[PDB]
Amino acid sequence: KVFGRCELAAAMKRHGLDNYRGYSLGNWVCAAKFESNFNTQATNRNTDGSTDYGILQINSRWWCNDGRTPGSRNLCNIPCSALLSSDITASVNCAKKIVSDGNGMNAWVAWRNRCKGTDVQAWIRGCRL
Ligand SMILES: [Cl-]
Ligand code: NA
Repeated sequence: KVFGRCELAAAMKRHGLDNYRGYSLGNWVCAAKFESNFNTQATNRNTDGSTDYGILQINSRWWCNDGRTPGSRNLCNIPCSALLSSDITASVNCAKKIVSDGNGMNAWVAWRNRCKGTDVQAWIRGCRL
């Protein structure tokens, strides 16, 4: 599914991401925009042979099992395919473990390069929440 901007903001707020570990809703919407273009079915292969999955491009090296990333961990205890669903629940629950691990949202390269230190409130402007 390809989410609209306000539609995704509303789904993320319902799932407890607004100000989760101090990150306002704008931060999560901006990250999803530059990571996946709001497409739950986005996949991208890394040079090390791991793969990034879903709306927040969660990496098979640490977070999910895809059966083809030898010697990787499965720290969210899910198949990577569960992260491609039109229901964002699994992506959201795994994202909360990632942002809690000590590096905050710096775990998402596109957040660090394209969202951090910008006016992120602009991403939720005009939405009914
Ligand atoms: Cl932080
Ligand atoms: Na893995």
